[PDB]
Amino acid sequence: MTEYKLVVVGAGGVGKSALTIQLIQNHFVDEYDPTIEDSYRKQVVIDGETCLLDILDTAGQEEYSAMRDEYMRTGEGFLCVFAINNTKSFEDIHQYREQIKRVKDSDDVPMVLVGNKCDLAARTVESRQAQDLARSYGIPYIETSAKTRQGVEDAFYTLVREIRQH
Amino acid sequence: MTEYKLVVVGAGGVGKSALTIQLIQNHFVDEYDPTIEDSYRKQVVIDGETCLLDILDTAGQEEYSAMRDEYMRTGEGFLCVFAINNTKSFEDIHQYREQIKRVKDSDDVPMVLVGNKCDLAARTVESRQAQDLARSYGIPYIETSAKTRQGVEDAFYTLVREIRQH
Amino acid sequence: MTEYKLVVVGAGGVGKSALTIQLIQNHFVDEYDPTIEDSYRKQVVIDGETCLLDILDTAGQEEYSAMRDEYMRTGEGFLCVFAINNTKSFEDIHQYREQIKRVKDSDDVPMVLVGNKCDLAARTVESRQAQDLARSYGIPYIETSAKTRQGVEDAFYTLVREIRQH
Amino acid sequence: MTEYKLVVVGAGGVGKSALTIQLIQNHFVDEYDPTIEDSYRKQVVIDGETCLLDILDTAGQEEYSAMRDEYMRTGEGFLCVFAINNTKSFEDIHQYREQIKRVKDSDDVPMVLVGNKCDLAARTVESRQAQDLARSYGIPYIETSAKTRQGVEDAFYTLVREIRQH
Amino acid sequence: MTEYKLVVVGAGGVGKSALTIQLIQNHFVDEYDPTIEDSYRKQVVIDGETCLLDILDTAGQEEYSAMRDEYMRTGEGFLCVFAINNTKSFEDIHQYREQIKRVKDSDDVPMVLVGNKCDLAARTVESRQAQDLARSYGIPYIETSAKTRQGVEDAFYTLVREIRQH
Amino acid sequence: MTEYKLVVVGAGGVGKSALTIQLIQNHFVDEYDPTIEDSYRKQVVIDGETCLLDILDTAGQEEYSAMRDEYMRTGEGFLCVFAINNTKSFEDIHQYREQIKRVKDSDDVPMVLVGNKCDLAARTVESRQAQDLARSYGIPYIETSAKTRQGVEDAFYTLVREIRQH
Ligand SMILES: Nc1nc2c(ncn2[C@@H]2O[C@H](COP(=O)(O)OP(=O)(O)NP(=O)(O)O)[C@@H](O)[C@H]2O)c(=O)[nH]1
Ligand SMILES: Nc1nc2c(ncn2[C@@H]2O[C@H](COP(=O)(O)OP(=O)(O)NP(=O)(O)O)[C@@H](O)[C@H]2O)c(=O)[nH]1
Ligand SMILES: Nc1nc2c(ncn2[C@@H]2O[C@H](COP(=O)(O)OP(=O)(O)NP(=O)(O)O)[C@@H](O)[C@H]2O)c(=O)[nH]1
Ligand SMILES: Nc1nc2c(ncn2[C@@H]2O[C@H](COP(=O)(O)OP(=O)(O)NP(=O)(O)O)[C@@H](O)[C@H]2O)c(=O)[nH]1
Ligand SMILES: Nc1nc2c(ncn2[C@@H]2O[C@H](COP(=O)(O)OP(=O)(O)NP(=O)(O)O)[C@@H](O)[C@H]2O)c(=O)[nH]1
Ligand SMILES: Nc1nc2c(ncn2[C@@H]2O[C@H](COP(=O)(O)OP(=O)(O)NP(=O)(O)O)[C@@H](O)[C@H]2O)c(=O)[nH]1
Ligand SMILES: [Ca+2]
Ligand SMILES: [Ca+2]
Ligand SMILES: [Ca+2]
Ligand SMILES: [Ca+2]
Ligand SMILES: [Ca+2]
Ligand SMILES: [Ca+2]
Ligand SMILES: [Ca+2]
Ligand SMILES: [Ca+2]
Ligand SMILES: [Ca+2]
Ligand SMILES: [Mg+2]
Ligand SMILES: [Mg+2]
Ligand SMILES: [Mg+2]
Ligand SMILES: [Mg+2]
Ligand SMILES: [Mg+2]
Ligand SMILES: [Mg+2]
Ligand SMILES: [Mg+2]
Ligand SMILES: [Mg+2]
Ligand SMILES: [Mg+2]
Ligand SMILES: [Mg+2]
Ligand SMILES: [Mg+2]
Ligand SMILES: [Mg+2]
Repeated sequence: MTEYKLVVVGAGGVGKSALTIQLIQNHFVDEYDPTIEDSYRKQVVIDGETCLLDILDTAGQEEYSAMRDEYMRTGEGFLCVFAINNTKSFEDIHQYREQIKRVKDSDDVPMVLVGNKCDLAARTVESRQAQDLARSYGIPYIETSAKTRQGVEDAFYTLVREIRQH
Repeated sequence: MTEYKLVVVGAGGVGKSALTIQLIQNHFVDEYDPTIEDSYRKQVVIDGETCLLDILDTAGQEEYSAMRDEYMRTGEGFLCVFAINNTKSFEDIHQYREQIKRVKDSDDVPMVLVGNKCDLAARTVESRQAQDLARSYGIPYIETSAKTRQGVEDAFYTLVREIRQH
Repeated sequence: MTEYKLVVVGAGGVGKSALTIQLIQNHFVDEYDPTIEDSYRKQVVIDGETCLLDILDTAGQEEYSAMRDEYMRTGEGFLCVFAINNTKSFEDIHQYREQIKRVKDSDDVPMVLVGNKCDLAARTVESRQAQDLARSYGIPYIETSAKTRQGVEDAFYTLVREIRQH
Repeated sequence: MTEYKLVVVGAGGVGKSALTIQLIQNHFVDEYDPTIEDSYRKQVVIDGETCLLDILDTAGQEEYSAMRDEYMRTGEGFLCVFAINNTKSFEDIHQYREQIKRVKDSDDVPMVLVGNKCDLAARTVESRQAQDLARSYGIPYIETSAKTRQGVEDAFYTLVREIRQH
Repeated sequence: MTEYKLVVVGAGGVGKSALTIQLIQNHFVDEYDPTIEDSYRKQVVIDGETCLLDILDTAGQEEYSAMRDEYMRTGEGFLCVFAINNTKSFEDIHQYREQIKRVKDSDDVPMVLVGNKCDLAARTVESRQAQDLARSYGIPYIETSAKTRQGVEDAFYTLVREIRQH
Repeated sequence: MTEYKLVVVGAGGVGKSALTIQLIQNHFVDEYDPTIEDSYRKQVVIDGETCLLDILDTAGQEEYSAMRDEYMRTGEGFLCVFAINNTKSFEDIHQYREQIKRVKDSDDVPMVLVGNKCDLAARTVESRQAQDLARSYGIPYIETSAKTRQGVEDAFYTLVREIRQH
């Protein structure tokens, strides 16, 4: 059984925890409790391979972000999450990518760009803009909703498929 | 490092998930999303011993309870949870204990009786009544609030201390 | 290398130990020493797979049967043995199956029904009667002689082949 | 948990198997079935240490002795067994010790000399004669009966205590 | 058995390989063959603890230094080596420390400053100057000669003792 | 990942260490420092299989040869090395083969005969003479130079290919 260590990063409130909990526990967390550092483990079959996902759900609030770098350092692949109704969270992605490069000491780290909250209509980040950012990084862009489950499995399983290309 | 497998059982809505999430993630879940079967892992030091807790959070809703027995079978100790404002959940404890005895094939299984929601004032189960039930089973009774954290560490760590007496 | 944990159960004197010793050590035990709980381990190739058999030989005498359930609980597949010259041992099978279901908490446990001592002529259980019992359980019936080796490998290897269908 | 690999060697018929079976299974084998190569495993507490004994019961009959050296090579300590009513088996000990030295490539191998069948009265090897042989090898001499259990635990546990001095 | 991963870094020609080979193989390498990336493993008892040292001997020549950072990243403690007859190698230490901080993402990494070639008399780095540098980093300074063995065990074992304080 | 334990034996000065260091570290050791007992480990892909080579470089000088047999005992395959400009080292091979047979207690041990220093012209052992010796042992003969790298990978990888035929 193969183990994949995935790390979910991005600004406070973008839905990192809700995405992870939807994937692992199959329900939507409606309330907002800021995360420090939480981990989840689940055995799943992905493309015919039985494997063990260890998912680290990290803090996006600056106040709660103590030692986040020590956690990010352990990851094999990163979901870089912004919310499509939060322009600042999209602009912040650059800084999370720089932190990832820093903690892995590599310019070649498996990553997927995720635009979450796609069930909401106050979109300020258009798909094409995010596609362009992801293209500049050489990674896929996927839209998700932790509320409806749209794209959730695809985002996480795509990250595993990116780690496998590394 | 020693591993302890703990299983949290009890009627729907009594606060099994909220207790587990408060212990592992240090926040209170205010909303009610019924659980199927979720697991959590955390390394903690308990009485000077570094150990790994694997906590299984089980379904209390009959509808979601498919295969709960297959999960309970793996446990080394059980938190049997009722809510102090839910007389039926207290009366139900007998049936959870019988299920535990069934799946472990033993009359001697480490267990703690937990009266949760002790922050609420619509108490219908008095402390002495629960103490008496626990005494009949030869186990401790502890009151908790997942909301205020009262008793939460004590309940889980007491269960580890009971497993160590086995 | 795959490990299969096999458990041999059945009434006192039916030949559980003699079957196990013939398989593992290639000789026939002529004397009768009642078993408490013995274990055997052997690496064998079964259908091209190298694997490790752990065989638990259990007590059939009521007097020696203390804690048999604790041993049966660990098994992945069960040989349920009666002797073809012992009608009572055949009638007892029902009770061993019920115990297996109890300790595994499943109605779907890999099992093979074994009619031992087929080298003897005081047959009181006819093949068709045992075939019918096994059919009702959804399992194979195989006749063996620990004395001549007839059916011995087939019985144990069939049990492995049943575990593989589970 | 510490593992000790013990090997039992000596002439055909001296009681190697009966000693091993008495230790592991707590009964006396009255019949004589010559051994090829059999192994037994048991967890036991010896002087407060929980450990795993792997006991190899070897062939003493020349006819069955094919590849015995390949088995002896793996052992950490050896019980060198003769029978007190079989002078030839005592005279043969020299050759088993030479084989042990050969397969371990050492003149310093943990060993115990065992005079078995001490329940029988046709003694042709007197205690003092065996004590002298053991003294020349720098090892203990212990008398045993697989039939009455006299000395059986002492012989095997003494061998573990000799391995611990190595 | 505890494993310590040690990494030896410093300018080309300062004696990293000679130090490591003297420790592990007990001879002095007189010739100069520039290293790419070599590893050594040895079980040793240090202060009563049996442990496994994995020592990574890295390139100091810029030409051979491809991917050195990927190797340094794995280390638990670093020997930062300069030669006492090579002022430039001492001035270079700052840059190796910065690289270590970079690859470990920490300002608190176990390290020892080593002034090698102390058997030579063309000293251009005085002890006090190196002591001052080490003091500024909060680490020990030790002088060594790979040729005479002076200080060699002390340097490596001191690094283990620093890792144990971390 | 498969592990192969290789042991390099032969007379003092024939180039055992130089061969091993050329394979593992890709440089030529020009000086002569007699070996006691050194070990090297490297992960390599051989015929599409990722594996771990553990190479034991042994003493050829009689003075340094204490306990060489204890080291040789652990090996899965042996490189038996002589130098093509050292007739005595070739005549000595017989004795190393006898020692190998002794420590492995087998007449069937994976081995390759290696004629090293083939870059030198003072040849006193002709290829055909060594081919004949190897033929009598049922093993390959390969010529090497640790100085030029000729045959070095072939010798070690051939030994792995011989172990795989065992
Ligand atoms: N409509 C909608 N709301 C969402 C979605 N994902 C998250 N939310 C909501 O957004 C809020 C924040 O979600 P959360 O997952 O806690 O965010 P986070 O990124 O983990 N925050 P932090 O970094 O502070 O831990 C919650 O109220 C949650 O319900 C989504 O896809 N759609
Ligand atoms: N005031 C208060 N509310 C609590 C406490 N524990 C849980 N609750 C609330 O009770 C509801 C049910 O909690 P939850 O933990 O989901 O219950 P559960 O036992 O896991 N239910 P299920 O068996 O269906 O999974 C939630 O609204 C939660 O906030 C507590 O200690 N105090
Ligand atoms: N003729 C014949 N005798 C057999 C056969 N199998 C066992 N026996 C004999 O039946 C007796 C009991 O055998 P044994 O294997 O000890 O039975 P068991 O089922 O292990 N008994 P227990 O439950 O008390 O341990 C012995 O005398 C043995 O030789 C067989 O196939 N044929
Ligand atoms: N009276 C008595 N008989 C014994 C004792 N130990 C063994 N025997 C008997 O001696 C015979 C041979 O015993 P066994 O253990 O098979 O000998 P072995 O050394 O294992 N023989 P092999 O080398 O051929 O496998 C059996 O009949 C057994 O009952 C003992 O302590 N006392
Ligand atoms: N006198 C003396 N010479 C030394 C000492 N240590 C190393 N040398 C010599 O200095 C030269 C370089 O040594 P080496 O260990 O190869 O250096 P390095 O730091 O590993 N070099 P690189 O970074 O290129 O691999 C060799 O000629 C070696 O003998 C020492 O303590 N004293
Ligand atoms: N020209 C040449 N010299 C070689 C070759 N292999 C080794 N040498 C030289 O021969 C000497 C001895 O080499 P070394 O590898 O130390 O031999 P060894 O067999 O390991 N000796 P020991 O048994 O004492 O450890 C060194 O000077 C080395 O450079 C080779 O292929 N060609
Ligand atoms: Ca919800
Ligand atoms: Ca970094
Ligand atoms: Ca909350
Ligand atoms: Ca017999
Ligand atoms: Ca049961
Ligand atoms: Ca008997
Ligand atoms: Ca030998
Ligand atoms: Ca030298
Ligand atoms: Ca060189
Ligand atoms: Mg969060
Ligand atoms: Mg816009
Ligand atoms: Mg729940
Ligand atoms: Mg009341
Ligand atoms: Mg039996
Ligand atoms: Mg009838
Ligand atoms: Mg025997
Ligand atoms: Mg006499
Ligand atoms: Mg070097
Ligand atoms: Mg100066
Ligand atoms: Mg050498
Ligand atoms: Mg000639």
